[PDB]
Amino acid sequence: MPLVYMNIIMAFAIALAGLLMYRSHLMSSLLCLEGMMLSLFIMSTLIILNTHFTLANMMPIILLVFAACEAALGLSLLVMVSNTYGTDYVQNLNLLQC
Amino acid sequence: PFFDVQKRLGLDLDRWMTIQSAEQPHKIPGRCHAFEKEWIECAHGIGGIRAEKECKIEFDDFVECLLRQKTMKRLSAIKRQRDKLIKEGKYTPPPHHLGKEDPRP
Amino acid sequence: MTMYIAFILSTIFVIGFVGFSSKPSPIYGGLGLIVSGGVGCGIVLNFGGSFLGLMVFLIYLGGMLVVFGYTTAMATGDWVIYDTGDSGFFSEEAMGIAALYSYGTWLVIVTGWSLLIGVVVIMEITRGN
Amino acid sequence: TMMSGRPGRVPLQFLPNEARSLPPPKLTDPRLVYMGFLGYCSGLIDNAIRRRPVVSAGLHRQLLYVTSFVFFGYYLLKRQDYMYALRDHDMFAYVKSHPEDFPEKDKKTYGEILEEFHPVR
Amino acid sequence: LFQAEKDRRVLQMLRENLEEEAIIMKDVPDWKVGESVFHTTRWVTPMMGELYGLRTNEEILSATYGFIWYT
Amino acid sequence: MNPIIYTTLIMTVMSGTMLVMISSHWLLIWIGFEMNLLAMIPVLMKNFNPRATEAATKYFLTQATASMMLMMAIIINLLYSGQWTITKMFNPVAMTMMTMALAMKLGLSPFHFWVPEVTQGISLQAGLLLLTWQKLAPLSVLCQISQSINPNLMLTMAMLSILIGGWGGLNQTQLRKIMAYSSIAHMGWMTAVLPYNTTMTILNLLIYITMTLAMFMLLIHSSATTTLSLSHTWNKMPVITSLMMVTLLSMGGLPPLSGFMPKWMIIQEMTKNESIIMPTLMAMTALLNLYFYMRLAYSSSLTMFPSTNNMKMKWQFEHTKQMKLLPTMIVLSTLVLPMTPALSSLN
Amino acid sequence: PGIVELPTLEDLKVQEVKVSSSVLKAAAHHYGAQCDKPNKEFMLCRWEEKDPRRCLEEGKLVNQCALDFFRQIKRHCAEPFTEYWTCIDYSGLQLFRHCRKQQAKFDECVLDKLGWVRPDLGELSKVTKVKTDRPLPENPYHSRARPEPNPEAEGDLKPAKHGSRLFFWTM
Amino acid sequence: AGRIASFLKNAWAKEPVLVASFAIGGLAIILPSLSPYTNYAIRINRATPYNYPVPLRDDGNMPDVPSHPQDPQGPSLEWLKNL
Amino acid sequence: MNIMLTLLTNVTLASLLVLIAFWLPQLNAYSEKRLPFSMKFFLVAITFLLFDLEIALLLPLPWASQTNNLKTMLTMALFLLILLAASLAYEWTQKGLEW
Ligand SMILES: CCCCCCCCCCCCCCCCCC(=O)OC[C@H](COP(=O)([O-])OCC(O)COP(=O)([O-])OC[C@@H](COC(=O)CCCCCCCCCCCCCCCCC)OC(=O)CCCCCCCCCCCCCCCCC)OC(=O)CCCCCCCCCCCCCCCCC
Ligand SMILES: CCCCCCCCCCCCCCCCC[C@@H](O)O[C@H](CO[C@H](O)CCCCCCCCCCCCCCC)COP(=O)(O)OCC[N+](C)(C)C
Ligand SMILES: CCCCCCCCCCCCCCCCC[C@@H](O)O[C@H](CO[C@H](O)CCCCCCCCCCCCCCC)COP(=O)(O)OCC[N+](C)(C)C
Ligand SMILES: CCCCCCCC/C=C\CCCCCCCC(=O)O[C@H](COC(=O)CCCCCCC/C=C/CCCCCCCC)COP(=O)(O)OCCN
Repeated sequence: MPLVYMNIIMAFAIALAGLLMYRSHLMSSLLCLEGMMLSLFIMSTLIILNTHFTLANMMPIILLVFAACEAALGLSLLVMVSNTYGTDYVQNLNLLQC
Repeated sequence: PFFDVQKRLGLDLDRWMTIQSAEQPHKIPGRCHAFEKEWIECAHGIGGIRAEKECKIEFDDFVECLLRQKTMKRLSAIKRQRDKLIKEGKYTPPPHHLGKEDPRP
Repeated sequence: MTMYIAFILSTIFVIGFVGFSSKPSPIYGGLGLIVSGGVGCGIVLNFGGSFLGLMVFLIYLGGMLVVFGYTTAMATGDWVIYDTGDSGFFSEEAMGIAALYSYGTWLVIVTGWSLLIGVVVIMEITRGN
Repeated sequence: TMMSGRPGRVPLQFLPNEARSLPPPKLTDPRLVYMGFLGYCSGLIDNAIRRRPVVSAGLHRQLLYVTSFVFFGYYLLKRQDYMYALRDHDMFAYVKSHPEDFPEKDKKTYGEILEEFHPVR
Repeated sequence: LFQAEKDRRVLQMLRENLEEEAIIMKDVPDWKVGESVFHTTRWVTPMMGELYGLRTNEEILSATYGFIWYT
Repeated sequence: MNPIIYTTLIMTVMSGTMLVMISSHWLLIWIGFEMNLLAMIPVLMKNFNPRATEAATKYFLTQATASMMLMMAIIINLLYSGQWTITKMFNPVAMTMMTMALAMKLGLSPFHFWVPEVTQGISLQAGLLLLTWQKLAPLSVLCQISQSINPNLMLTMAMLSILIGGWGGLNQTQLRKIMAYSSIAHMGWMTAVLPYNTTMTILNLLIYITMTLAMFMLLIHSSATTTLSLSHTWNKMPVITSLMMVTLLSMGGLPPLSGFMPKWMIIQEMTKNESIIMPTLMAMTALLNLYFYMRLAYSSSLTMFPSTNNMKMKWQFEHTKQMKLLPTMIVLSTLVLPMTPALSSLN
Repeated sequence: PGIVELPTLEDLKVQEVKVSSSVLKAAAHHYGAQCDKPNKEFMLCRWEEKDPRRCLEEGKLVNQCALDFFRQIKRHCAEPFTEYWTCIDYSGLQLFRHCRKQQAKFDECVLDKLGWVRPDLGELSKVTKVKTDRPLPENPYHSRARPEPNPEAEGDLKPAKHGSRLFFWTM
Repeated sequence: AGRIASFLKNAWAKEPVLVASFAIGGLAIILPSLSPYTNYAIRINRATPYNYPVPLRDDGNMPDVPSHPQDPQGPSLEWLKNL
Repeated sequence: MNIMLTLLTNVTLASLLVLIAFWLPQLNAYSEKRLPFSMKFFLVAITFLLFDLEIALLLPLPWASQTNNLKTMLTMALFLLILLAASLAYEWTQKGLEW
């Protein structure tokens, strides 16, 4: 396992950790999710190209498409949340408590 | 759980994309076609458990083809020893490895 | 060996992810993600994935991050693991990708249905009331 | 015993053909009677929920409930008996094919076995 | 003809690398010169680092990135 | 929304689950999960209010993170073995990340935090769908890759789920949070037998789904979301309160009720594998679930709470919409213990 | 796990073809028409043996055949071939279509001199048969012995002894 | 009969773009199934050699397989030349 | 290499010429003296994103035309375009393209 794959997985772990920190700005949560899918795309593309799995060249595009669709949904949700409060701050969603 | 509709109906919804050695377009081979072919043939019908204990040789060869850890380790050892001898001064690479060879078609 | 250019590319990618993972001033986070996406596209293109790299650079950068920034604006080592032979008179990447219409009928069906449902879901969610 | 991977198994077959060699459950089987009783209880609770005379609101509805319960119970009992028959057949075949793992114990009489005696005091 | 030339060139490069390994590894105690890393005796297509591992940097760059970088 | 749109979205959710269940390719499983995620969001927001929007966005965030972890596990598995078929996981912690993604999808501890919030935010029908149908696909995947799981991690998360559900249900006055913690504890019971017998997992899933359907339909019929709001049901529909109390006793695992069948079997199975301490601890912890079920039963039908004057008008009207399957669900969740050996049908 | 065998540097010595890709493309059609038999033997052996080391002689044979073909061209049709391959070399794509005139000159010259007829469209891509005495490799993949399959039990189904036998149920 | 013609005439006015688009899309859906040249296109795709034709080992029982490209037996491309 | 050199040259020339434009008039001394969040503009961007995704799906068409399975690829391409048209029509009839 070369160092490039390790760097990509480290990048994904950093994006996931930053998503889990939640300083503020749920928009940053969506940004972290998109960084995660970008790292997934890059490493999956590198693995597939390297092993010459010709039919697997389908998979990255599919992934991209689906992930981007998810982003759209998320953005819509964000707007409505903002549409209630005027700002996308995380701490505004304190109505529901365990 | 898993409802094997494809086998019941003979549809082949996604089995064409599962392995490297399954009818690539224009007969383009995978990098590890032979190793995967050998490992699959060895483990067919044996089952996963007996397959895991008994087809270990073919799976190890397949993994070595896929990731090539042993090959890079051997190459790195050779290069490290070559660097040691070239810093000590008892080894000189031939012109072939210096760019002074006669290239062939 | 150009000092392992892929290594520098990966390190810059990780540096960019660290840079906007602190999430400072979400437009600066988005610009860091733009730089990181450019670096990753460069990685894929240098590897040899021209079409998939261009898909990244077009779809990801020009649509998704653009819409992200638009909505935000509304608000406040190597060279060893490679091959030996050639590909023929075509690129294997293009053939495998174009196989989606001849081999991947099921993939096309499910992706198209998912995208249509995504459009419908977006309309219903953004209806408001 | 995970029998999902059993060789020669049709994926979505509720009752395989070889199950037809087993005796079907009798129509007076106690489990079938219990399934009919469950259907009758379902009918009574249905009458009670909708605020109807519990015993004598809908005779057709209660009859339909009982009949459907009996039908499903009969088929379920068939599948149950078939699966248990498969388990026993597999166990017996494995015991037959692996003699070294199931040795014949030497028959020993209590007159020649020494068991420790603990008085009750 | 191209296939024959390719096979001959690859084999000749592998022979040169084997000779250099035999010369270099003469003092390493447990080394066996030209030992396969695979259990199978089937021929395995060599990697790019198996042919160009001991060669100079410029032709390594050529063999690795020349086609990608040719515009 | 438009009834046609609602029907289409429900069919899309079910089609995503079926695509997960019938496919043998990891990418198709991920696509089915994506389809289910996409079609589920509007269902949680049928009644538009800030609470439902908050619940939907929390659910979307959790499920998207779970999907990303699932894809990373799939890609690492492909890297260490060029396989796309759903089989033995072939690798170290790639399996750990797969298990974490499936646990977040299911709501197992320590990823349980979103279930009570999403259940409280959404209505009762959305909560019914969320707590019943959304468990089939991840459990199917876990049953498929059960021989790969490390028993230590799975058993740890199962015991954590049981403990957290038991403790968190004690503090709730809202009925939806009670149902969410019950779901967490039941999933904990389900996943502790996956390393040993997947048939027991499926049996527990069937029994739990039946009990949850009966409970949610009873809660919808007597439209109460609070303990005191439920305490007013006896003055109109005492038979509903009696059926609810019987169902709550069944969910507590009391013999001879139906809810005793799974735990019993599970305990039995775990004793075949030389495991005693965990079954003992699981029973003693499910005692807490029983305690808060019994408190709800006290407040529901065993005592008569004060009523209000306007209640008299409700005496003059009858429910226009009637749930057909409610009677059957109650009987199946109450009186199916004697039919226990039917679990050989590999349900 | 074993020592890989490689042929000596002496076994890989052959009189090499030192003509550029333009010359090869200009001569390719007649080369495939005339040198078909050694080329087909080499490619059949190459696809059947799956080993470069087992097909070394055939490479020398195909090199010799190419050298003989070019020697005949040089003796009989050197000049028109020179203009033809120069024209082919000028183009950046090395297209045949720009100087059909030089191709016609070269083709008529070779037809008059050596009686060479140019293959038609779609002929060099045919799948042809090769008459060779080289033995068919019995185990080209060096496969081991496949493990024995499961005992595949068979028999007649009977009712389970004493029912399900789960706890207290008698059926 | 009359209602359909009236609807098309009303759509051809004040909505010509949609009428043209629907007509073009319907024609694109329908025409390929009726044309005789789609099989010609499939055959043309079949005759494009992207790979090396691997020769077959002769055993004396393949009268249909040529030994040389100039042999008469084997697939021909005269029809493509005629096109 | 050549593409990297070309991009570097373009960026460097643009940067240098912008800097000289921004600094030439800075050597001589002179005086040196909200919320609304329209919702339609968000729908435009979301629709663009979805249609761009479907275009990404449509992109491999030039190579898809040489597969020997022409009927299947034609069916799938027409299916994709039909669903793109259906998405457009659904968003049209739901008053999603209004101002
Ligand atoms: C061990 C196995 C063997 C035994 C099996 C045990 C289970 C069997 C039955 C299962 C369920 C089916 C029936 C239940 C439906 C409910 C309907 C109801 O309430 O009854 C009203 C109805 C009479 O009232 P009505 O005039 O119709 O109208 C009044 C309204 O209905 C209602 O009037 P109201 O609303 O004004 O009154 C209010 C009242 C009314 O509320 C209720 O009564 C609710 C009903 C109980 C809940 C049922 C839950 C589901 C079943 C679970 C069973 C648990 C068993 C396990 C052990 C745990 C014990 C909890 O509620 C309250 O007072 C609130 C507080 C209640 C106190 C605490 C609650 C505890 C209840 C638990 C009962 C468990 C045993 C039930 C036995 C049957 C009871 C009817 O009763 C009946 O007439 C039906 C009884 C059965 C019919 C028998 C006919 C057969 C005879 C002819 C055939 C011969 C047979 C042999 C053949 C060969 C011979 C020749
Ligand atoms: C909670 C009480 C249980 C009630 C459950 C609902 C009852 C209504 C269901 C109506 C009929 C459903 C049957 C479906 C028709 C055909 C099914 C067939 O095609 O599937 C077979 C399988 O059949 C079904 O699984 C059997 C379902 C029967 C469930 C009954 C068991 C209930 C547990 C005991 C409690 C007693 C309940 C009695 C009252 C109903 C093949 O399965 P297979 O592709 O090879 O492997 C997948 C399953 N694996 C992975 C677990 C091995
Ligand atoms: C049988 C079940 C029918 C009812 C249940 C429907 C379940 C959900 C609906 C989706 C299932 C539709 C079946 C499609 C499965 C794909 C495989 C099958 O179709 O064969 C293909 C045949 O392709 C056909 O053209 C498929 C055309 C059907 C798809 C067009 C419309 C699909 C719409 C279905 C629902 C989508 C959303 C709703 C729209 C209204 C493969 O082509 P083929 O050439 O053999 O092999 C290629 C491999 N080669 C290259 C090696 C040779
Ligand atoms: C399955 C076939 C698909 C292939 C062809 C289509 C491909 C692309 C075309 C469709 C793209 C999406 C179109 C969306 C349609 C929406 C229609 C709509 O709702 O708009 C109505 C108007 O639409 C209509 O008029 C209803 C239907 C009109 C006719 C539509 C075509 C029906 C058939 C006509 C041609 C038939 C075949 C061709 C033969 C013609 C002779 C050659 C209102 O217009 P407004 O803009 O809101 O005006 C308000 C401001 N004044």
